[PDB]
Amino acid sequence: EFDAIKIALASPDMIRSWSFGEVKKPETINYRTFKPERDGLFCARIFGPVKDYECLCGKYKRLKHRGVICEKCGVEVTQTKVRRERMGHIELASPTAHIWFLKSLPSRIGLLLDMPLRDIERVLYFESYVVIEGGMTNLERQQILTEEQYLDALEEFGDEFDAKMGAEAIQALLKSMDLEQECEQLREELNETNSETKRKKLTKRIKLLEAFVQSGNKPEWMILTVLPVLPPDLRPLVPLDGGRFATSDLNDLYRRVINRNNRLKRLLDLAAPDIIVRNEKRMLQEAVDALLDNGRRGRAITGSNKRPLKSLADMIKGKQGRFRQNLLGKRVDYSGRSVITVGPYLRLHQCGLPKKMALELFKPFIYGKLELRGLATTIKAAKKMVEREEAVVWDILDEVIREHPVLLNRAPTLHRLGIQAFEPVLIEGKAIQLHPLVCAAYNADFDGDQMAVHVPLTLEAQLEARALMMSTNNILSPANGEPIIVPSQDVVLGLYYMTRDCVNAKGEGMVLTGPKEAERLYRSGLASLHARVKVRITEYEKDANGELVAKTSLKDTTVGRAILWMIVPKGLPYSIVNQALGKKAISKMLNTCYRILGLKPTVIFADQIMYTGFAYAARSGASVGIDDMVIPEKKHEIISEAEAEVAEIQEQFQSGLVTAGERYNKVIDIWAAANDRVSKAMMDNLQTETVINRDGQEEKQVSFNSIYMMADSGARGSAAQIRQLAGMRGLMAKPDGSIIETPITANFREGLNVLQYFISTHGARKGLADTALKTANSGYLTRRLVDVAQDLVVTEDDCGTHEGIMMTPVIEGGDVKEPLRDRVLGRVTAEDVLKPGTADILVPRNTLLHEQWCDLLEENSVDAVKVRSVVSCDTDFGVCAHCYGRDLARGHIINKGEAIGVIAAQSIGEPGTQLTMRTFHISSIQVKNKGSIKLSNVKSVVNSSGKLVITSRNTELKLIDEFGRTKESYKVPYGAVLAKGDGEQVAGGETVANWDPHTMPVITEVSGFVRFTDMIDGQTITRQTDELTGLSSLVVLDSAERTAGGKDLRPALKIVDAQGNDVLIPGTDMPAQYFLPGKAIVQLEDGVQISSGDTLARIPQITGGLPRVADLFEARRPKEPAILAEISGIVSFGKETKGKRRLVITPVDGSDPYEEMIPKWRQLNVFEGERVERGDVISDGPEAPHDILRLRGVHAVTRYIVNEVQDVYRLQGVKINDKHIEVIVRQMLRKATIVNAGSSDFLEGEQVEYSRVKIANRELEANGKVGATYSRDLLGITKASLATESFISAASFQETTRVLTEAAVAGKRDELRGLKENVIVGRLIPAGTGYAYHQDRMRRRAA
Amino acid sequence: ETLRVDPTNDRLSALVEIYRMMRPGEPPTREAAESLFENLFFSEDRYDLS
Amino acid sequence: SDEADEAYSVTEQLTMTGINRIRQKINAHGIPVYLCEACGNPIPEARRKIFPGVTLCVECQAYQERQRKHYA
Amino acid sequence: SQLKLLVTRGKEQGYLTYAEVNDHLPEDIVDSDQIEDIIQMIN
Amino acid sequence: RVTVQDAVEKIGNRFDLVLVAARRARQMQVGGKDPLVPEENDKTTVIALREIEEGLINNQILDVRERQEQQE
Ligand SMILES: [Mg+2]
Ligand SMILES: [Zn+2]
Ligand SMILES: [Zn+2]
Ligand SMILES: [Zn+2]
Repeated sequence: EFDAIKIALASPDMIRSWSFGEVKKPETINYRTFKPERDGLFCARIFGPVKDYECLCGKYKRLKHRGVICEKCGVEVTQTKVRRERMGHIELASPTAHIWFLKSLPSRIGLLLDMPLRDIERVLYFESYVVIEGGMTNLERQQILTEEQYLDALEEFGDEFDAKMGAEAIQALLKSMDLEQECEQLREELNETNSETKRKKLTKRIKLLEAFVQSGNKPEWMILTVLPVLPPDLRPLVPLDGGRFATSDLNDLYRRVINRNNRLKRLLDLAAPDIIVRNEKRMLQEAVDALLDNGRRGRAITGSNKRPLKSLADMIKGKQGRFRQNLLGKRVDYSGRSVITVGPYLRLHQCGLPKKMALELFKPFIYGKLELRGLATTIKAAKKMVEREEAVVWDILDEVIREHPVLLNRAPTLHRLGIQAFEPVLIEGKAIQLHPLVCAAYNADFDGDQMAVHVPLTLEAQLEARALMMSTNNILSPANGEPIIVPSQDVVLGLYYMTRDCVNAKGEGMVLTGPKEAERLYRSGLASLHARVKVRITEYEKDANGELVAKTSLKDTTVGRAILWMIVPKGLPYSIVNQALGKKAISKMLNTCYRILGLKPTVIFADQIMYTGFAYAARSGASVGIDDMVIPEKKHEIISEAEAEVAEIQEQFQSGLVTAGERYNKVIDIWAAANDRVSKAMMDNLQTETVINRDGQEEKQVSFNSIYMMADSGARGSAAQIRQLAGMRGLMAKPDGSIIETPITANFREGLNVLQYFISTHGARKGLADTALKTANSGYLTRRLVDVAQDLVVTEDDCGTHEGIMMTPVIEGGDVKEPLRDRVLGRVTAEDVLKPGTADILVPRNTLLHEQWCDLLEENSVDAVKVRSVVSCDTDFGVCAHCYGRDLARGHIINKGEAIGVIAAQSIGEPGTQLTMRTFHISSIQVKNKGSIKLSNVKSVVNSSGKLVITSRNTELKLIDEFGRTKESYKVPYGAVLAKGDGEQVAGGETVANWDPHTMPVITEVSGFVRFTDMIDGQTITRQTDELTGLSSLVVLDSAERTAGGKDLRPALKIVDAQGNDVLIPGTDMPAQYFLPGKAIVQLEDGVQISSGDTLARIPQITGGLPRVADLFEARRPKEPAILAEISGIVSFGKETKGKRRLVITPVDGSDPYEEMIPKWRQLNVFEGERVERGDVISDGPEAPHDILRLRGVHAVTRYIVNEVQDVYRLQGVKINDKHIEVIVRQMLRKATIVNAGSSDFLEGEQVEYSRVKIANRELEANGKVGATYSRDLLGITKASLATESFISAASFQETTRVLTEAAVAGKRDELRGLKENVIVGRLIPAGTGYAYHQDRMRRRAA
Repeated sequence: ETLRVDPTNDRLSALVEIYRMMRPGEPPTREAAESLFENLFFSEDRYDLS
Repeated sequence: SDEADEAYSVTEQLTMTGINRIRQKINAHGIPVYLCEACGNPIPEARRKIFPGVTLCVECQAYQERQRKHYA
Repeated sequence: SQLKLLVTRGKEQGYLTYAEVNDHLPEDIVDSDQIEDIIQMIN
Repeated sequence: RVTVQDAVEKIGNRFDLVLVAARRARQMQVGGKDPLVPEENDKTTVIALREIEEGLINNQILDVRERQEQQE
């Protein structure tokens, strides 16, 4: 209907154009009749009638007079709702500066006039006079003239001298300023002023100037002269009870402006002295500031309430403002709430709606269906009938309710499974009954949560409910595709109890024809629920052309596993229920049923699992008692043993052998080891009971103790709480982080005495405070990630890129923490993946790697798969459907129009709230496996004694078996003592490297004589005389206490011939001298026989939490950034200690401008003659992420972040598919800086949206001209969200005044195109089912 | 080492820094600074400790 | 999750993190150094019987603790 | 220059207390209106 | 109807399914039609998915039928 929203500056003629009159009196109403006045603040001639189609006078009160204007009071007969939209104006008697355009911090008026803010705020409050086109009378235009200076400079000059003060001065400055004339002269001086600050200020001003000409606004419109008043229905005067009233504070601010303008009108009618009119104009200007923004000038004036008033800026800006609190967070008809109960008779797709709530919610539906069937004639008759709730309106309502979903929603809606649609089943009572499987998807328990239920009215929203939001359509977690409808606690106790064997149960060793015979035997009481029998099992396998090949065998199972086999569908084997079936086993069983059979049999299977689990958990009779906590009998001995140990260390601290700090450390360690001992004793006492038998002998078995049966099944809780029940409680913490050294030797099956109970409350109170403080900040990160990723929607089917990250699992040292089948599943192959024979294509290209393909490439032992990633997608304002991958909440490939930015924001935020809200930090190589060693950067030398020491820098270790995949991955030190040779497959149990951090040698390449030239002790070395053996040591110094005669000069480690001829470098015509950085332990002599690789100069020696994923996305610069090798080439040092060392990497074929200001406190990894390429390590520690993007590719900060963020998630144990961090990163670094502006239409120092760069460079290379190159920039997720395109969207999460002033002066437009834009505006989103509507409207524009 | 930084050395210039910490800008008179300070911690009508 | 189970996870993270941060400061296995690393004093043999790997003596470590009591 | 060191110290540590601004105000200004205008300027 | 799985695979897109079934349910509810699949006392938006399930309503079949309704 409007298609775009355009912002500008209001013309004074336009302000009078909106107006329907002028407000002249500050009266609001009549005070007696409560009537609107003749020309007051709540006027009726201006804004309209108080009653619908009725004059204020009373004459033309008839509905026949609609549209006429009465002659007695001047009102127009219209609706009274027209005074919701009618403005008036206030013609101010003096001009007055808009405080939005002055006291903004860029201060558009100040930046425009080429005068600082102190200038204009001095002139505006009547201090200084200002020259406006001052002729040629010895002056400067735009100059401050203070009052006495203006007076004595008016002397000797009969010219009228053109010096005003106040907003008349600034208005005549803004009018007489030609913008384009100044643009041409500014570009003229820009032709001749290539400096840094000068050119920076000139282009910085010329940006706002070129925007101001191309916008169409006038600079004199920033100085206000006529003031718009709001409609009276937006600052109402509602009559409350008892004669009392209630107004808005804008009434007081408009009353202040009307008062001061009327009084200034009189004071300029009266030819008053100038000081009181100066004070009146300054007061009226202050009143306009308090009206438009009460507090940007200072201070925010309070009325008869001691809070500040809410102004117009405060009515758009703020948490309670219309932009935040009323454009999205808004109450909703056809909605209600009540508490949740279980009611597990339900299916997965129904909720239990109460009957009074369904009578209330579905009222117009009931009326239409009740009068369509004609049991009432009038809608008044329908109203009286269903108010009476007769015996027929329940039949009509259960007809209405049949297939009509209700959106059940619980309040902390962290992700999209907080809203699901359920078919309503009418129950009595007043509580919503809710299927027990989805309680883990809402995080909704039954200690009194209430679920809000909405109704979808339209057929489009009914079908959106049924097709997306039905609880059976969403059974995979959208974070990682595992099922979220995992059976949680009673179902897993039932499924664990029926399927866990007993050694001698009733009915042992029988042979049954199948599960029917097993249920018949159990239900008649002839066999126990778990007795090892031989059941005949028909298990179907679709290991053919979707066949379901059947096969019947004779399995060795228990009775209850056979009974549970009946609810299994066909495609699953029997070995999935032939086990204990704890919690993870039911998760894997439902996952197997989904991966094999699809969506519907998983829903029927999960329902039958829930029914069977509740039923056999009921028939379990699984109680809990006081004899289900068996206290270990050795607990007294371990407690007495630890008390004897801490008595001994108390003695040896009384003897002064150890201090109190080590004594506290020793007793903490002793009591913690004793607590582990007691827990081990009780956990071994609990998990093995003695049962007897088929033959009457003693036979251990896993105990049926109900507390062990709850802990081991994964029903509720784990062995730590069983430690606090039977074993000892342990050492208790403190809010200081410290540990109370007197532990709690008691437990909860015994009691706690008063001291231990007072000790426990520090840790428990700190835990509950941190819980209840975290829930007040639940989705702050989800909000901060939907701001950055609002407008990312899948728009393309296949953009067709060839790039992408190449995915390899996390082998950190030994094991692999997360394999390849976790990552490469669901992603799209960016290339053709060949076999390890490098001969045949395994998966072609553009393929959805499902579990069959990933099973195939894991059978083929493939290791280096290049997936299609989101950060390398070739489409604009969106991703393609293949560069994302698959949906993960459905298992299919993604659809066109899924809002994956919001989905990934939620799938980082909702698993992210399971992380800790406070942060927490925590010889020879252990060679275990055998195989072949692979080395990259491998340049090793032989030694004489057979050992090896590697002289290349980054030769890190890779062990391969005969499978292709990496086995042992480690960093080899620079010259550690290897027993590893080269390439030869070794056996495990033999050290490959004997490292020592005291050992970093400068081991030679060739053998020879290390004679020393340019070597003077005293100004280059220290006098090191090792009395230890009596050796000649020359340990070189830093730039600390040597002379400056040998500071820049370096001592030579020159290895020469037996005669003394300078041996060459193999490959390089330079000499053999290895000049040394600081602190090298040298044992050498001039002329000693040493071999190649001799130890000449040895050098001496995981955070978790939600704040880490806060700081990983904000992309902080760490205080110890590991500096890099900025450019490829061999290295040299630089200037010694002007505060910092320099270091000139010199490329052998390129220029070397980089002598980097390296502090001497961060010691070199490298030697100063050691060739390192670009993107290579210099310092040691946390690598800064911006340096990864500048130096290495965009797949190296993509691989850095989504491995560093997942190192926080996998540390706690929370799994998440790494699509979700990649669409946030893809929206993070969508800024490029220009460096070669070329024939492209951008400046040099220009940061712009990258996908506008990549399309101009697409088109300006599509001509016969050449396009720009760009250096990618990466920003924080509070700063990437700042540079949005929209201004309606940007004013909802950023500060509105700085946004709306920046938007107005640019004359900006908003073609809407965004999720938050159209949600505010009231249209369909451009994401979901409203993508095609934004096709249907982007069809009609290319008409 | 806090005497090694302390620019004042006797009580007349000591009340100067105290009066210019309380009320800046004004020239500290020899009675105006001292009558502010002695009434600040040692007089019942300003410094009440219960 | 009953609002006193997330309390339980926070409290167990507190106790386990603090106790591991203490037990990492026990320096269990080491070398018999026989001489302190800031004084060169002979560390008595019962002290190495208590702690294997004390590079500091008793009272120089006591001075280290007293210096580290505040920070810096 | 002292208020410039206040700007640099605030952006160098990420926060400002009342003690740090009150130690980095000049010597010439007295009353509390202008100094909390300066607090808004830095705020 | 419980799940729209056959319906979303018979169209190929989940949101255009919602739009097509919404158009068909509008024709069946207020447009004036008859159900193509027999309605087993279903609401109007379940008949639309059971017409999409049997291949009887897609976008082009609905559009050529709109052509035929204009043809008279
Ligand atoms: Mg609860
Ligand atoms: Zn009238
Ligand atoms: Zn793509
Ligand atoms: Zn010592």
